[PDB]
Amino acid sequence: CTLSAEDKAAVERSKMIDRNLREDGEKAAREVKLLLLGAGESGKNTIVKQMKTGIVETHFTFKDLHFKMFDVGAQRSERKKWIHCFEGVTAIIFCVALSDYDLVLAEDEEMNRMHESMKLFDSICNNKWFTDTSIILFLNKKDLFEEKIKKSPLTICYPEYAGSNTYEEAAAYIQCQFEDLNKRKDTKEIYTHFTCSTDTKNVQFVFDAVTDVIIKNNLKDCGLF
Amino acid sequence: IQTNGKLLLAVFYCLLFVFSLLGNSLVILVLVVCKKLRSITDVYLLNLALSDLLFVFSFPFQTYYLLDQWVFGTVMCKVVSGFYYIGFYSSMFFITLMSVDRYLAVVHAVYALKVRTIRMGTTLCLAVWLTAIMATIPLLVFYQVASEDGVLQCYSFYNQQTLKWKIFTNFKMNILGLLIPFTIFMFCYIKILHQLKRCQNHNKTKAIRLVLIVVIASLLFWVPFNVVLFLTSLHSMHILDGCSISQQLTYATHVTEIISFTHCCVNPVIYAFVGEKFKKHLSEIFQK
Amino acid sequence: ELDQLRQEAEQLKNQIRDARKACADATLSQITNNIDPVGRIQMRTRRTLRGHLAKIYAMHWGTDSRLLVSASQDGKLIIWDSYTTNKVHAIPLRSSWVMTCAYAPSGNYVACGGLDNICSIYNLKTREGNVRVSRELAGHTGYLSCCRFLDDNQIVTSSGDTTCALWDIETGQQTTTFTGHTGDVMSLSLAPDTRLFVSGACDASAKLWDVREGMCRQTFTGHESDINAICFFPNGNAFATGSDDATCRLFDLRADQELMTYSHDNIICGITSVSFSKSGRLLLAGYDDFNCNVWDALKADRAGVLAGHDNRVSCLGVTDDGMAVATGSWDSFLKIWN
Amino acid sequence: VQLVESGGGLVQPGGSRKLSCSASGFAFSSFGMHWVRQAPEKGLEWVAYISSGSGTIYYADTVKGRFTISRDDPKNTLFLQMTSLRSEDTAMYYCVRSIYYYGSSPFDFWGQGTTLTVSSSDIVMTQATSSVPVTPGESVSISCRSSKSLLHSNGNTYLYWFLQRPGQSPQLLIYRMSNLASGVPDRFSGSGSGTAFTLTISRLEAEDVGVYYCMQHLEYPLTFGAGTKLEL
Amino acid sequence: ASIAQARKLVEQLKMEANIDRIKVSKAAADLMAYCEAHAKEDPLLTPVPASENPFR
Ligand SMILES: OCCOCCN1CCN(Cc2cccc(Oc3ccccc3)c2)CC1
Repeated sequence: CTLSAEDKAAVERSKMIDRNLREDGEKAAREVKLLLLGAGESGKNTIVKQMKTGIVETHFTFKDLHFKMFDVGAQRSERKKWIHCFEGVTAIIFCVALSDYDLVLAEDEEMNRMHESMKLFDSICNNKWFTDTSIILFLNKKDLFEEKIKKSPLTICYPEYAGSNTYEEAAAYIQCQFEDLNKRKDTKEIYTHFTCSTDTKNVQFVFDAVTDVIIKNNLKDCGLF
Repeated sequence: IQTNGKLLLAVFYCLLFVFSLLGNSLVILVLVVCKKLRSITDVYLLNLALSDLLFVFSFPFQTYYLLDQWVFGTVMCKVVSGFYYIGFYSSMFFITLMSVDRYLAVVHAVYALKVRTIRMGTTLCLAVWLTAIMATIPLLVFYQVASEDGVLQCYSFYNQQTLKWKIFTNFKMNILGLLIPFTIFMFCYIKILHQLKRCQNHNKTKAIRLVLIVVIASLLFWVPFNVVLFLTSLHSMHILDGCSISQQLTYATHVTEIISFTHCCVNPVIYAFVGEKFKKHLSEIFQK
Repeated sequence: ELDQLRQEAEQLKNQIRDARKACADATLSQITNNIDPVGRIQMRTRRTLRGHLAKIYAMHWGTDSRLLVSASQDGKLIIWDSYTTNKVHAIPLRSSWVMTCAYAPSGNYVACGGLDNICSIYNLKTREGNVRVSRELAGHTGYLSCCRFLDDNQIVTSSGDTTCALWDIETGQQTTTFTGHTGDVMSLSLAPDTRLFVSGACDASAKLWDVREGMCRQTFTGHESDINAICFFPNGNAFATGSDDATCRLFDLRADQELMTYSHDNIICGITSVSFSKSGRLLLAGYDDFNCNVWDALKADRAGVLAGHDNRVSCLGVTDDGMAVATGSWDSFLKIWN
Repeated sequence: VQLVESGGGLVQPGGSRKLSCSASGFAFSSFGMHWVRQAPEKGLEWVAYISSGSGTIYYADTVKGRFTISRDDPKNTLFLQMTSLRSEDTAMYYCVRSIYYYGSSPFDFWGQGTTLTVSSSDIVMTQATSSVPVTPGESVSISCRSSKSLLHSNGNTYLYWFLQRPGQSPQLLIYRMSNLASGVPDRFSGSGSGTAFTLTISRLEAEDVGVYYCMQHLEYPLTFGAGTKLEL
Repeated sequence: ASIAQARKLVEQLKMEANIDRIKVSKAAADLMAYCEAHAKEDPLLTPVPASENPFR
C-alpha cells in the first residue's frame, strides 16, 4: 500500500467527505432554483408574501417539490458581473406592475416605468447566460389597472395602441408586447399569469410552469428533445 | 442457388456486424471515455450499447458456420450461444427499462426527481444483466456440437424426450422476449404521447415524432421475428405440419432474423445519435 | 464655479499625462529586446481535484504551498491537500453565492464571501475539531469580489459598492474604508510587504492604496473595459491587470504609467484571473475561452498555453515556492500544473 | 471537551463487562477513537481503535477476539465490550480521541480513566533509564529508541510524547517528533534521527513531574514505551 | 452637493500630481534585474528534476 497509518486514515476521511458531498449534491439536484426579478415596486414583495443584504433567499415546499427562490432586487450594482452566477436556474420569475403605465419613474419624467420594465425584460430574456431558461411573467395590480384604465388610457404608455378601454384588450396588448421581446422564441417559453393581492393560485401557476420545465429538461436528457 | 443464398446471408451478416460495431463503439467512446455518464439515460445508453455489441460479437461465428463447419469447439459454442441469447434478452430488457425511465421522466416529473438516480440505474442494469443470464443458462448448456455427414454444427441437439424443451425456448422467447417487455414498452409510450399532446411547449412536436419513430422501429424489429418463431413452434407441435410449409418457415426465419438484428445498428442511431445531447457531445469531440 | 472646478480637474489631468509622457523615455520592449526568449513552456496536469459539483469561482493557496482552499456555487468551501488529492475539510456555507475565498498566512483561518455582502471568517483549528464561523463581517452594500488576509486580525475586502475596506476581525468593524472608484471593484492584490494594495474595478482603472492612511496614492488607466483580476509583481514595485478587453497590462508604481500590454489578435475573450510566477518572468492569465495562457513579463511573446478545462477558467494561483500553479474553472474541476 | 468513562467494577475471572466512554464538547463523528490500557504499576498498552464512521477497526493481539469496540455516533458514546476476561486485563482503561488529516494532532485528548479489576514484528520502544533524578530550572533530555525506522517515504516521522502526571491522565506533548501540542508550554521540544529520538525540556517547573512515554504510529499495532520518571 | 465631490476629486488629483516618478528605463532595468536574480529559483520558468517534484 505504501501508505502510513495516518495517511490511510486521512484517505478514509476524504472518502467520507466525498460521500457527504455526493449526498448534498443529490439533494441540491432534487431542488428547484428560481430567480426572482422585478422593476421598482412591481409587486415582487407581494408575490413573495403569497408563496410564504444582497440576496434574499426564500425556501418552500409545494406538492413534494422543494423551491429555492432568489431575490436580487437589493444588489444595486453592475448586473453583468453577477448575472452569470444564476445560469442554470430552472425558471426566471419576472414581476411587472400593470399600474406603472400611468406613473412615471421617480428619476426624471422622460422615461415611463413600464418602458424601463420592458428594457429589463429585454436584457434578461435575451441575455446570453439565460438562452434556455424559461420565464414566468407575473402581471400584478389587476385592481389598480382596472381602476386606472377607466380614468387614463393605455395610449399614454403605448401611442400605437388603438383598442377598447376594457381590461381584457389592454391586458392582452400588454402581454403581447412583453412576449414580442422574446427573440429566441424556440429556445424558451414565457408563461404569463394575471395576479392580484387577493389571488391564491399563483403558487399553482408557478408549480405548473416548473413541472413543464422539468418535463422539457428530462425530455432533452432522455434524447427525445 | 443454396450457395448463392449462403453468400448473400454472409454478406448481410458481415455488413451488419461492421456497421453496428462502428455505431456502438462510437456510443461507448462518447459516453465512457470522452464525456461522463451524468444521467440515468447515459447509463442506460451505455448498457444498451454494450448489449448490442455483445449480440454483434456472435455474427462472424455465424458467417463462418454458413461458410464452413463449426470447427472452433464446443466450449465456444456454449459461450457464443450465451452471447447471442443474453444479447437479445438484455437488449429488450434495456429497451423496456428506457421506456419506463422516459415514462417516469415525462408523466411524473416530481417523482422522477426523487427516484431517478445513477445508483438506481446501475441497480436496475445489474438486475437486467442477471435476469438475462438466468434466462440464458438453460440454452447456454443445452447447446452442443454434432458432426452430421462430416460437417460439425453447433446447434440445439437433444433427445426425443428433450424435444419438448425446444418448444419451451420459443415460447419463452415470445413471453419473456416479446409479450412481457412490449406490454410495458407500448403502455409507457402510449401514455407519454397522451401527456405530450396535452401540453404547451415548443419541444412537444419533435418528442412526439421521436416517440412514434421508436415505437414503429421496435414493433417492426421484433413483432415479425417473434410471430415467425411462434409459427415455427406451431409447426413443431405439428398443428400445421409439412415439408413445403417447413421450407417457407426456414426462409421466413432467415429474413426475420435479418430484419430483427438490423436493430443492433438502428437502435444506436435512434436512441443516441438523433437528439440534442449526443449531437452536442459529437460537436465537442469534433472541436477537439 | 462648478465649471471652474471641472476645468481645474482637467488641467490637473493634463499635468498628470504630460508628466507621465515626460517619464516615458524608452519603453519596456526596447530595453528587454536583447533578452533570450523564454521559449515554449509545456506544463502537464499533475493533479486533478474532483469533488465540486458546480462552477468554481475562487481558489487560494496556503503559505505552505501544499494546502489550498476552493470556493464554488454548490455551497461548499473545500480545503484540498495538493500532494495527495485528499479533502482536509468541507465547509458548508449559509450562502452558496460565493465569488472569492482567502487563506490566512498563518493557515488558521479561511475567509469566504459573495453576493450576501458578508465576509465570513472560518476557524480551521479548533478544540471541537470542526470548522466554525468565527466572524461575519458586514457593512458592505454590494457583492464581495475579493478578500485577502493581512494577518490573523486584519483582512482587506473589495466589494461591488465601489468601496474597498480593511477590517479588524476581533471586533468586526471597519478600520478604514477606501473610496474613489466609480465602478465596482473586482479584485485586489496585497503587496508582499503589506503596506499597499492595488484594486481593479469596472471603471477600467486600478488604484494603489495605503492601508494605514486610507488614501489612494496612484490611479492607473489604459484599459478599455472592466478589470477583472489584479496581481502584484513579486518585487512589489509593479502589478498586472486582467480586463475584459482581452488584454493584460503591466504597470509600475514608481513610473506611475503602464509599461506594455499582453494582447493577441486571436484572443477575443476577457481575462478572468491573473497571476505571476515566483521570479515574475511568467504572467499566467486565465481566459474565458476555456484556456489559461502563460506570458512572458519582459517580452510580449506568449510562452505557452495550459489547456484542459472544459469551461471557463475562473481562478488562478501560483504557490509561494512557485513550483505549482492551480487552475480552477467553471467545469467544477481544479488542476495542478507543473 | 470531556471524555467521561463509565464501567469498571469487580469482575470474576472469565467474566464479561462493558466499558462506556461518554463524549461531550466536540464532534464525535469526525474523530477516530482509541482505547488504551494502563496496568496498576506498569505503562500504557494499546487495545483497540475505531475510525470515523466505523470504517476500519483494529485490535491488539492480546485482546483480539475477546474484545470488540463499537461506537454510537448519535448518542456521542464509545463502547468497549469485553468477554473472557483474565488477570492480564486488570488495569485502568483510557478512551482517547484522534483525528487524521494533514497537520492534525492525533491522541490530542485523553479521558480520566476507569478501573477494571479482575479477581484471581511489532515495533519495540525502549526508554533505558526509566528513572532520572532532576532539579528544577535545569534541562533534561529523555531518549527513546525504535526497532525500525519511524521515517516514512512521505517525510513524516511518527513519534508521540505523552506526560502522565501523578494521579492524572496522559496529555500529549509532541506529535510527529517536532510539533508542540496545543496549550503545551514552549519549553518542551523534540528531536531524533529516525531510529533514536530525544525529548528536551529547557526548564523544569513543579508541573513537569511525571512519566514520559514514546509512542509510534507507523504501523497500527501501536506500542508505547516503558516510560521515564522524573523525580526531584 | 456635487460641488463638494468636485472639490474632493480636485484635491485627490492635486495629491496625485506631486508624486515623484523615475524614468521608465530605470523601472524596466529594476524589473529585469529582479527577474534575472531569481531566475534559478523559479520552477515554472525552469522545471526542476522529477525527483525534487512532489507532484509526480
Ligand atoms: O432456441 C432454438 C432456436 O430457436 C429459433 C431461433 N434461432 C434460430 C437459428 N438462429 C441461428 C443463428 C443466427 C445467427 C447467429 C447465430 O449464432 C449462434 C450460432 C450457434 C449457436 C448459438 C448462436 C445463430 C439462432 C436463433
